[PDB]
Amino acid sequence: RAANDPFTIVHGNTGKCIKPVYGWIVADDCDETEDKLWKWVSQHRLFHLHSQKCLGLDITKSVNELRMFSCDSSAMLWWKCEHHSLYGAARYRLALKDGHGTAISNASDVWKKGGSEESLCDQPYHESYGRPCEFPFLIDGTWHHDCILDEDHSGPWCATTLNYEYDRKWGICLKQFNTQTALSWKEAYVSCQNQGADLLSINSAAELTYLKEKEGIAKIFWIGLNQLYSARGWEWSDHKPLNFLNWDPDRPSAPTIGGSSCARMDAESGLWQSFSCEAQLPYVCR
Amino acid sequence: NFHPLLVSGRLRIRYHCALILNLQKSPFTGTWNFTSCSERHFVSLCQKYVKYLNNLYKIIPKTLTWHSAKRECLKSNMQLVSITDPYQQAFLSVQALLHNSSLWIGLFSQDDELNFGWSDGKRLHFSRWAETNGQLEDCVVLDTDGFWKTVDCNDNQPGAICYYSIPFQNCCYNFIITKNRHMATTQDEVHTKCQKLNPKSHILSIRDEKENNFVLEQLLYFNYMASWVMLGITYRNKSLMWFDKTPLSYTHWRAGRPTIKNEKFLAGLSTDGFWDIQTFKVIEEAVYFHQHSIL
Repeated sequence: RAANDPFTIVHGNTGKCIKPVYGWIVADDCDETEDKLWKWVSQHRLFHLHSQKCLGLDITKSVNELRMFSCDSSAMLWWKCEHHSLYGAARYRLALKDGHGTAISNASDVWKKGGSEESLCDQPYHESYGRPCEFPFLIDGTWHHDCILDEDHSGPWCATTLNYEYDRKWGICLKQFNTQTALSWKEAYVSCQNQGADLLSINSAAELTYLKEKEGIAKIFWIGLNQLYSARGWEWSDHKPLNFLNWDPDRPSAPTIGGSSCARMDAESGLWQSFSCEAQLPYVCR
Repeated sequence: NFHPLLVSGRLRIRYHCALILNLQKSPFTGTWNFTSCSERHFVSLCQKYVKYLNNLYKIIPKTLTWHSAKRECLKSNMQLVSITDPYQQAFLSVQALLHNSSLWIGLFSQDDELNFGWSDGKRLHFSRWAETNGQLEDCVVLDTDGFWKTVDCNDNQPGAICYYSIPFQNCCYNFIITKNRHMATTQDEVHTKCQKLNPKSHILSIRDEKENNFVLEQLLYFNYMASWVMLGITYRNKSLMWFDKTPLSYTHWRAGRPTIKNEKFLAGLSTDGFWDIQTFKVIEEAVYFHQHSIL
């Protein structure tokens, strides 16, 4: 699988990890994951789970103070990873001065994760018509990062808008024919890889004939037949043999120019049309 | 605010301009010196009509006791105030004045308010006590004047604050803590005073360079009421020399050429090692000479 997991950022030279206080950063007091938890959220932001307070850079005076800010404001908060370090607003590294973190833009500082060699940035960001969730989100006057379970809905439910208080458009926390969920085929593939599964791989005619008579399924959807490798014709998501095809007689099926490089399946008659799957459309992945 | 260690005050018998001097986090930061002001110096402040210095502070306006305020603001992982730096003391005092109240400060002693100590575990390097005849209990508070009032803190103040962050070089010294009243003929008795204790015992003479720093580090141990340092330079043979029959090699003069012809004067040692001489007109500076000083 491939999903975001809470972790802790520790210094390499000195055995100190990040600990947040009411408006600042304090000493390590580390090796206890009951309060110190950090995670990655959209717009390349860092979010604390317990304190529900994110860090940012407010460049307003001569000495920019590295304090806590609200994740819904004009603070211009985002951080990225250099070869062995962290740089924030403008080449500003999270420099350590034995207890407090400032921004002096020094080239001698390292940051790893808890008890393992990693640059804490090798895993990219992972996440109403089945749209991807927005993390974090402010509900009931509190910040939340994950699709929690309550007594209102059946299972986990998330928000599909940056401001749920003004839009009021929720969605199901998608962890399978998701009807009326129009997404891009690349978005569908990355979301189903986030779940650890792969696109539909048709091997025999029995599964296809079973899918023909299916009632709860869209008439038009994707299967995953695409050429991610530019030097070979057509493959599936996984490495499945290509022995069963259901191509279409109507279109001339231009190879690369004139047509496209994606396939779309029609179940009312069972055809595979050449098309571009960059637009939104339902799909299914096993 | 002229601390009587760098300025000579007596019957005064080329302009003079003053300045404020810093001594790199000294227990007497903010001294006032005087020199000729034809030179070039700096000016920063001009008068017209919470994080601080790598530390964090939290103030509560609740009326509660010392143990109670400790247990109250300690839930947020905070420790009570322990002054160890002059800038920290000044910031705490200006915050207390802005709050218009005398707030709590955290410390505790062990044996009848005799050995005071902060809750951090750092060697004592700062002393800003207020009076000597006020040590009735074993706690302290910060007053409006910016001093350390020794009281009992089992009461209710309008708020609290809590923060987060001898043989040496072939000679033997001694310290005497007694009460004396001899205020006459102080130039022909110290020799026979120290000679009665043990043979081969002469008054402190400086023949090295590391003894000054040693006695300086040894001084700030029982400085509750001790602030001045005495020397053995007196009127000897119509000159400023020691008591014994030996010439002087290490000059201990401030500037120019002193011409004190009186039978005695005040040779004082500064906070960092500035040679200072003070001519006296009244003998009411002997407190401070033999009772709680370096003999």
